[PDB]
Amino acid sequence: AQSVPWGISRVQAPAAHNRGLTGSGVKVAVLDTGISTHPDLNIRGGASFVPGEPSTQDGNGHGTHVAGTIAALDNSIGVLGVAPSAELYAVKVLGASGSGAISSIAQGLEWAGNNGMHVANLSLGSPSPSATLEQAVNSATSRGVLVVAASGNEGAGSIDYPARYANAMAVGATDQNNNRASFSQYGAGLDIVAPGVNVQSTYPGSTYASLNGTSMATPHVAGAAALVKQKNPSWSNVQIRNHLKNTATSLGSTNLYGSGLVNAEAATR
Ligand SMILES: [Ca+2]
Ligand SMILES: [Ca+2]
Repeated sequence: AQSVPWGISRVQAPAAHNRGLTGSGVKVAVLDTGISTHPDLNIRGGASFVPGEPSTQDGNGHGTHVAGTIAALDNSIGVLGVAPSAELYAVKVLGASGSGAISSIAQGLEWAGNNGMHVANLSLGSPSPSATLEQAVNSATSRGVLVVAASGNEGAGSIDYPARYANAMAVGATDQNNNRASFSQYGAGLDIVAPGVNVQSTYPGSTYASLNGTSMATPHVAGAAALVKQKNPSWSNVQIRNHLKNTATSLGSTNLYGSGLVNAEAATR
């Protein structure tokens, strides 16, 4: 039996799926700890920029979880992604430990822009700026990639890099009450929010686990971007990003929530 995680329902993905929008033909790169082979995922390709982990398989669990929020297959098992038909690429930029070097992250973005990815999911971030990272974000953006990044989990009124950068779409986390999750970073540069508490998704060992974080929020938005891209094949990264913000549900202060809660039903109308 397949279940629909609360976050998926919250952003109204099923509403879009019922119009025939599933992210078909949209390439989405997950820059994380890898993506493990799993019955509820369809992994098309990828690369590893982590020396010592040549494989794209996930030794952490984070990348697998993020991947399932975007594209867990619509079938009779497991869960359901926001864009269950999206073409998923495992881009390993973090090791099993869940940490990585900036250069691996920049190489992953370069890779995304060189392989014609439409969306890059970066559920990672640092409080410090990086010239190398910035340049990578900007290069992937002028290559047509929509870069989506987590705002950070420190609960402070400033957001992490790369989410803070103008060309990155910064995502914060909401709870079941449509309030900002206590850990969700907010402030200047925040674009939008999505569910980030108790998020059930795919996990290594062919199972399912529930996590919390802005890392869980991010994929909801990467998935919503694929739905819009499928509907509007001619739109650029920028047009998609503005549309998502334009159709978000206002939740209160823009300092805390940016545009509001992503809404895939409204964005695919
Ligand atoms: Ca499934
Ligand atoms: Ca931003």
